[PDB]
Amino acid sequence: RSVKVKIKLGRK
Amino acid sequence: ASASYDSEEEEEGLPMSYDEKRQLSLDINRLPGEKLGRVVHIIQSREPSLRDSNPDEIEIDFETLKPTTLRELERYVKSCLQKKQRK
Repeated sequence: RSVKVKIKLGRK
Repeated sequence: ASASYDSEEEEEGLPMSYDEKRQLSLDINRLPGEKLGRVVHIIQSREPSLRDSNPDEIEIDFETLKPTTLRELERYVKSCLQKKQRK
């Protein structure tokens, strides 16, 4: 939407 | 000792803002692999719109997701901080 809270937990 | 511990000027009545929702983005970002999988399931247990729909990757919809569901992550994180002590 604007400022992304779409995490995509960068574990790998 | 509370005054010397912190003060936390925390607002509970803040309106839906991206910064608001995103504060929780940083909490989930701090949490390890075990925690991310668990929490994502608790949060998404509420919204059907939950991450996007796809359960394979984890991408938190919270920009567009409800502040009511936002608070669920807050509860979790507050719990994780005090329950970091495992057995």
